[PDB]
Amino acid sequence: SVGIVYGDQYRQLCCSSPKFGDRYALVMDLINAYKLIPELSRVPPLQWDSPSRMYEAVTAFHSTEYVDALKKLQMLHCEEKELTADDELLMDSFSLNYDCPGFPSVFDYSLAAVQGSLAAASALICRHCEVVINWGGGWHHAKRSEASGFCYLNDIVLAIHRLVSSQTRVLYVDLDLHHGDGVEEAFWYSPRVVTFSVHHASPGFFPGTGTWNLPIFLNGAGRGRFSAFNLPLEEGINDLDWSNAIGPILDSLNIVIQPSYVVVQCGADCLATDPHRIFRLTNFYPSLSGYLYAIKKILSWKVPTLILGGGGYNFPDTARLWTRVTALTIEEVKGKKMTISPEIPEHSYFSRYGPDFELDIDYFPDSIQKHHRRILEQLRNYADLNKLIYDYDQVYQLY
Ligand SMILES: COc1ccc(C(=O)NO)cc1NC(=O)c1cccc2c1oc1ccccc12
Ligand SMILES: [K+]
Ligand SMILES: [K+]
Ligand SMILES: [Zn+2]
Repeated sequence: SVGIVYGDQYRQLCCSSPKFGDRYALVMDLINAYKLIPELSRVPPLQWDSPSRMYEAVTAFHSTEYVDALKKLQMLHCEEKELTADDELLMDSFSLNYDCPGFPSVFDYSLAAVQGSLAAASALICRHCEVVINWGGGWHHAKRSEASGFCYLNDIVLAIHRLVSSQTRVLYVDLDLHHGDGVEEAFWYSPRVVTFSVHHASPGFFPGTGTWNLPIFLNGAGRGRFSAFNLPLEEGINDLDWSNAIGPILDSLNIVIQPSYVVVQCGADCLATDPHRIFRLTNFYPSLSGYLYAIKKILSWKVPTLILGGGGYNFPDTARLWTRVTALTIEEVKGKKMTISPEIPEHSYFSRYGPDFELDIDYFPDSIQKHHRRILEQLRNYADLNKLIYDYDQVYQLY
């Protein structure tokens, strides 16, 4: 079955942040308005037996002192008094400032995403679900002891850690507009978790990594050498060119790695209508949405898959995309046609989809060959280092 993470308190917490507001409510209510919820298995967020057990789970990646600081930041923001100078310095030492500010629910908000993605991994591990969706997760920038890019706790790293510890190999695919640096870093030294981010990169663009570093392309270290893959793309790319750019890479990674699990971050900020206005992807499902192309390809592998959210700052259009991803996942996994009306159905958030109230977003639509050569060589290097068996020419012919 296809699972999806939600719940009443989960929804409230996922809607409690200043940056993402009620986006999660729009997403889930649009899925509900399209009558998809009866087709999906509800996966409840993980809850713990004690504070100690919760800390044990979160500090499988994050440092104790960072988790302590994140909890204190929440406590301080539930009081009226300003922070002391010492507490400002403490928060600064963990980058709990600027684009990762405090707010009254910052710890509960960030922990909720972890609860959802851990429960999603568990539902895959016990084979209750073949795919699980968590549109409240995907916070790929958070580091062991540092908040980054409004990511406070890295739910992805923790879910992947649960999957590998369940030989197990995980393929991580990051479709967000931004480089998946936190996940890449967490598994930099591990050959068992292969990470692949496609993203925009350019001078001064956040977070700065996932591209040439004379410049060299770093790709992992130690026994994780060659295990971190990146495809940086110039601005303006459309559905077809993005699809042709990542399609052969995805198929090649699946053939060589033969993953036990796939984890996909599906940040919606590549949409042409995202306020970043960098890429020109759509949610169209006949030009075919690059997102839907990638998800369909990944699901064709019949590997247990975790699908996560991430960025996406046009909330109605993020809901438009992720509703289409959710329907596609049902169709591909269950073989059951999901007919989705081109008009937004009436529901509590209907007014957010004006003026036209349609499901399609409102949009009128060499370098990559060099990257393909580089990535194919890295994959050969990864397979050689890890003594993996594979037909080099069947993979080469994909490109
Ligand atoms: C450092 O920035 C990021 C780092 C990481 C990510 C990300 O998605 N990671 O995967 C995103 C940004 N910046 C923005 O989200 C942003 C970008 C443009 C406009 C807005 C933005 O937020 C807004 C909130 C309210 C109103 C407007 C906006
Ligand atoms: K990405
Ligand atoms: K790795
Ligand atoms: Zn992003």
